[PDB]
Amino acid sequence: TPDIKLFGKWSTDDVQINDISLQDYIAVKEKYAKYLPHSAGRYAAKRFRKAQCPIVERLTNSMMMHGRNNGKKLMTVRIVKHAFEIIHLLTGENPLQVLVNAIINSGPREDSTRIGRAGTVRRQAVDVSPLRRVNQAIWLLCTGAREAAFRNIKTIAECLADELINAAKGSSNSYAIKKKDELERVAKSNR
Amino acid sequence: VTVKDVNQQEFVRALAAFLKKSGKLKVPEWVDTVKLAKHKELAPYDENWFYTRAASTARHLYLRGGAGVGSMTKIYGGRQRNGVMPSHFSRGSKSVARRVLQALEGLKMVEKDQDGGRKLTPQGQRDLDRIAGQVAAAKKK
Amino acid sequence: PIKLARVTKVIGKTGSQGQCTQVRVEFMDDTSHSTIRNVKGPVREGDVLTLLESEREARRL
Amino acid sequence: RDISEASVFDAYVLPKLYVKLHYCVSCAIHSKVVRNRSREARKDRTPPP
Amino acid sequence: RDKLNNLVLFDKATYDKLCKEVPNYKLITPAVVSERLKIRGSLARAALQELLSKGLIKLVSKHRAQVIYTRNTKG
Amino acid sequence: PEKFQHILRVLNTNIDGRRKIAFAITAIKGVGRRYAHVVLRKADIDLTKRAGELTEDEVERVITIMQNPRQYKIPDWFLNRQKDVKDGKYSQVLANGLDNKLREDLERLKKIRAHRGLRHFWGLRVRGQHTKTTGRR
Amino acid sequence: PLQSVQVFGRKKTATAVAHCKRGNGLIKVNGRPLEMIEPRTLQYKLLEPVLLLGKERFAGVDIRVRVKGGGHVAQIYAIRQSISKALVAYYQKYVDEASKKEIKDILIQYDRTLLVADPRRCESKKFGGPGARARYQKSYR
RNA sequence: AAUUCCGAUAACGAACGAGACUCUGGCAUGCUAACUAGUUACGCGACCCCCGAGCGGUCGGCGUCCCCCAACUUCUUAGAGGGACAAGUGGCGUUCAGCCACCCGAGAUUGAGCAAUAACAGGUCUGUGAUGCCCUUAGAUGUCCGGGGCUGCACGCGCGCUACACUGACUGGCUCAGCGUGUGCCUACCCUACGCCGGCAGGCGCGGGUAACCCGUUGAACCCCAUUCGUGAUGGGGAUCGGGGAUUGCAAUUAUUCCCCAUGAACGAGGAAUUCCCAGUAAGUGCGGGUCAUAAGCUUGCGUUGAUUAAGUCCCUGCCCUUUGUAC
RNA sequence: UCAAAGUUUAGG
Repeated sequence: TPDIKLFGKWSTDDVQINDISLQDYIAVKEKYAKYLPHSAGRYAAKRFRKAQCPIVERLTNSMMMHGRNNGKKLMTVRIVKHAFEIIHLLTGENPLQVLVNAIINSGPREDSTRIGRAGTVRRQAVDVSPLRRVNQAIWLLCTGAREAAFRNIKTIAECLADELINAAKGSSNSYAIKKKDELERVAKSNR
Repeated sequence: VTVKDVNQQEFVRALAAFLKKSGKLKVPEWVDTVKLAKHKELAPYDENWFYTRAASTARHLYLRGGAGVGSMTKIYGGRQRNGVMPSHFSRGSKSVARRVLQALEGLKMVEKDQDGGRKLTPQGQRDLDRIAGQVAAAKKK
Repeated sequence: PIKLARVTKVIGKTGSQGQCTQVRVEFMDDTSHSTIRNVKGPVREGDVLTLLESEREARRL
Repeated sequence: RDISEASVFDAYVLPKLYVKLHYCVSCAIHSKVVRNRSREARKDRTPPP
Repeated sequence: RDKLNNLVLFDKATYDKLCKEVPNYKLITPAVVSERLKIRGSLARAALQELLSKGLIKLVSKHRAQVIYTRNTKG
Repeated sequence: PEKFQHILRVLNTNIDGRRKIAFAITAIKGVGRRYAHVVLRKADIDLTKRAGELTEDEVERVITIMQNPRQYKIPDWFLNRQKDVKDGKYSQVLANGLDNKLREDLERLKKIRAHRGLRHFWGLRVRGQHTKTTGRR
Repeated sequence: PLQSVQVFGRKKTATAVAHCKRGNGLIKVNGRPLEMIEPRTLQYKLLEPVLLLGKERFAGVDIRVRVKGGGHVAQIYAIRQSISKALVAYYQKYVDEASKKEIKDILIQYDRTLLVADPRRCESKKFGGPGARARYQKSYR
């Protein structure tokens, strides 16, 4: 604990980012990664300030959603840690890396801006921002899990793990990874 | 080692069991029939609940002194669904708080203080602080 | 060929509603090359795009 | 620069495309070859630089 | 499409499936056991408290919402 | 455990022994979560059991308490028909009988030509609620 | 002569006043050690300074805290702030400014919260809407 | 941010508005301050019982029993001062006005209030013993009493509340707020501690309180931690409806409100459409004020939990200036 | 590097 900061249980180091681009905006570490995904964390005050927020805190925050869960954070911390446990048992390896790898294969690489185009709407394909790419990746996949975990006997944590695993693996099975592939195809149709 | 030194959830687990084993409380007639506060849909799922809330009430009296029954209804207050209207605070049941504090009166866990209201007695401080010492020495966990 | 490319100079936000930043990008494998092209999101000097195509090069939109 | 690279002929000066347009008034204004002007600024028959 | 109709019993074949199969999984949660079988959930919880007691499964976490259980603890 | 009934038929109703007993009895018209829970505590049953368990003696024990509640100390309040006009009794109506008592009370108000009866007659709201806006059926 | 240091900490309306003293490094808050407070998910928060600086830095300096106001999350960050501020104030006064300097750096690089509080505070609602900013729904047609 | 400045120049030199200002938010181990703050840590003078650790000492924990001839202001209250100025470093900018970044540390930006000219035939005569004219004036359109009505339901729209569950429900347990308000009244009565009686709504006793004194460490909710329950219109939802009981009242039926047992509707996330919002913000979440005998699904304040996304553009909707056209 | 967008008391 004094030399290195664990994430409750798991490790910060030995979490190798693949895509030089998602790197720098994925804060699984600068060196700076904390015990919890909670922190007063006034990152909203400025534009890219957002990036320095550690990705797991962001993932919790993106989980605090659909009105009934708005403001409910400790509720969501518990969900994440249980998913990380579930990812640990299911796959193995650090769940942080499984999250990082999930993030990495989930955000689009190009999208399709709605330009006006006379009046009736036809797009142009444009090529996405690394921060935006991470952001969409985070929300897509958190959202994917939520909508899985409604009306079946399956915990959010359990669903959230299974999406994160079916994301890290390019499964075309995760909501997130599938919705992304369809997004990129739409952009190709107007590239 | 005192009670503040212990995880309060597992303390009242033992205190209630201490209050069962002793077997001289005076759980009243109702128990089965009674609701517990106008809040509630249902009766308590623990059918031996009077032991538990007598325990929880005592441990409160250890921490905060001079607590009347009106104080006790406030501590066991909560949300009240009007159902289709917005919720509000309802205070706990009077009689069951009263029946508890009379039960600790007879046990001599407590004594009604100068300037009104109940406060716990040494012979009660025995039991409360003794059982903390028991819990603390359960295991290193 | 998913070529990476580093943003050298963010020019100005094009787009109908205002969104697509026009960005000039050094081309990583050989930095002599330099396309101008558009980006959805918050962009800044010193980050790396992920161009799929490598030969389109937008201008006004 | 792409064509300068991949031309055979060494150095080489390219060509240039020479077109005389003839914009009518209606179209000239639409495409903004010519803007409108204030009554004074109308009487300046120097070109813009 | 969905119409899920579950069991609430010690019904022989399922109980023998639990005693054989379930202690080999990596994820063992009552929800997961429910979807594996067609076992209710309260049933599934009770089954997974019984296998702990016996000592064929492992406890990972015992939290209010979600309990987590594992493979034997093999070697 | 216990391989027996699973489904039950009590007092014209069809209780799912699939359900847990305390909430299974509420399948009957006139017994609710409160009452059922009281009824089983005077019965002195392990109410954790599903209704599909229970000895056939036990279900008859439960019913007999439900029918004659005050003789097993289910107090005055936990009873739907109190001080009930057609002889001043205080007692819990159940089953089809509950429907029968209701209809008689409406027919009673109807026969008297009272206000409240006329509104039940006309298919309106009887408890003084505003109807310019609601109940559009 | 005793080496006493009373130091506060803030988070919305959560005044946590820590109090260091020459002793044996117990560290309890209100009247109970750090392994309650009892939002519990946020244990590592109210441990952080103890985890970072280690038991050596604390060792001989007992830290009774007191807290009131704010909510449960607010109170944790308050103490977390208070205890780490208190420590810095003990070392400033009754050690030497060089050790303080290193202590301060260790906490800041972790988080600036530890010493420097938020000025963030609850923005007032103005009429025409349920919040500060939110407006009540316009009908138009 | 700005008709804000620089700078141009048939203008010169002014007036309002904007800004300044006022209230507020956050920094002050700096100063002044305290029994209606704390006490604050001492002293522990202790009480105090085994209260606990412990053979016993010494500690750990509060409750308090404490005054004053203990010691102060860290927490508290609120005074009068300080405090940040785009001042510093680097760029960019006619090396002006300025903009960007980073140091120090709050980074010019906390959020309100106030608010010009000219309008509008905007609303208000039902706020006025502000009111002109008109009307009516004893069988009154004056006024008081009794009763009913404003709540009537084929239907159409507007702001709302509850939900459609398991990121949940219920049952226990644990555990933290901040603005307030309060009787002894302009016409008849407040806030309520503690004890008994009652399942409960409540009832009866005595007390305190014109208030940092009492209510009151306001022991709020959501949250957190053990409960079951198991995706079944289900224990989700809580409409409608029968029976009974409380309180307000001179009176409650057309159910005043509150409690209780029962009844258990649509609703399984909402078509075309359209609102609101960028930091403690939305949203969740309770509690105060108002009205108020009775009393909030409204409102106006308060805090507690606390995001996502932007940091831009004129595509839509509008607005500000210039040029322009115009049969308005 | 041009889609469609008609009308507007008698009641002062």
